[PDB]
Amino acid sequence: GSHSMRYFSTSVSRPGRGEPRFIAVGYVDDTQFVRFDSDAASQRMEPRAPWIEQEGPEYWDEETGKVKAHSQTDRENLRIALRYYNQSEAGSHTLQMMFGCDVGSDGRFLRGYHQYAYDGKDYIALKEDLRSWTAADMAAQITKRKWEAAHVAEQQRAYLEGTCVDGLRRYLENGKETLQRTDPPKTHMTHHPISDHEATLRCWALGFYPAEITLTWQRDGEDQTQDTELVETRPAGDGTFQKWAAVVVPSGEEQRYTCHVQHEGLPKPLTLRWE
Amino acid sequence: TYQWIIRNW
Amino acid sequence: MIQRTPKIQVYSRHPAENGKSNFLNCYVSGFHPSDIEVDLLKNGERIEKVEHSDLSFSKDWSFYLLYYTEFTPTEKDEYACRVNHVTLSQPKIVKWDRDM
Ligand SMILES: [Ca+2]
Ligand code: NA
Ligand code: NA
Ligand code: NI
Repeated sequence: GSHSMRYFSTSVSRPGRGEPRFIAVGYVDDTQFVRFDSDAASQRMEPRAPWIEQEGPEYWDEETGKVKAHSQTDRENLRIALRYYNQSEAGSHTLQMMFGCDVGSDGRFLRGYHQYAYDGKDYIALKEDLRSWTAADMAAQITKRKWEAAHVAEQQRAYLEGTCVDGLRRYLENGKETLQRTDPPKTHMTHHPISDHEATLRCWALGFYPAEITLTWQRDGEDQTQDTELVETRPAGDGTFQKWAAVVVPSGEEQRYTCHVQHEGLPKPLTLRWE
Repeated sequence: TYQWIIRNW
Repeated sequence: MIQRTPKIQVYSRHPAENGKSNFLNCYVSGFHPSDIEVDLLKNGERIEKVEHSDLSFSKDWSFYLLYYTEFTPTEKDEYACRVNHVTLSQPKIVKWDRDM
């Protein structure tokens, strides 16, 4: 239905030991498709999905250039932040950037993003309106007044609405066989003793895409909000994801418990039990 | 389709 | 400055099948800064050259990575991953369970 395109950049300054390291990744929903690394041998925007490999030679040139300009921009921004936060040149710092767009089932614009972060905390972020900025601190306000005076947001709006959505649209049609194809979870149950009065029931879910899954547990008919250990959705290695939900039940009361699996790959949400 | 990330802090 | 502890999950690509070749994964997430040391182990001995994912982050600026190697699971041989970060007092070794 609804889709997303996101670009994540990371700039890590190396005190004295050469140029800072720049890593940039491009994602369409939960699937990565492009890569850039300042340490990598090519010094080019590298494909990481087969549906992007088809793209033109000047596409790769334009994309390499844009990401190359960014690496330079954030290495300058790392120097600017040392002045702004009055910090030593001997300390290693992190500068992260996220930008992208959301599209509806129809394919039209939904939301746009453009935000920075210095040393793990937020720095500056473009508001939902795509007209004003949000400065997290006093140092970020210097950037706010600069970009508001220069009318930067107008050029940001111009990309997010348009250049971005047309890009996502093209990427979706060119890779509909993988990006739009939903894989349902390959569910299974398990039981461990742990003690003579208690027992653990794990509700597994494997090989699914997209990553959004909702595994819930139930004692009788009602949902067990607490007492349910949920691991975070982890990647398999291939385009699929894995997740599990566990519950500590009183020994012998295993019949009372049922697991509710929710995924868009399923035509109706599953309800399972231990046997 | 990468954006023109060129503005300084 | 801000520093975040890594959340480690050691598992397998496909469900446990003895004799048939699989992939061992050590997924580190929610950590800051990006400098992390992750090694996979065969009976407590570091596995030779383990490929990893491209550095990316979550909606909170915290990082995540996936370390992986083509391995053959068997009843004999133990598997664990050693994770070292600035936030850690000493390296954490998390052992692989058949039912993770
Ligand atoms: Ca590396
Ligand atoms: Na430099
Ligand atoms: Na503000
Ligand atoms: Ni495979």
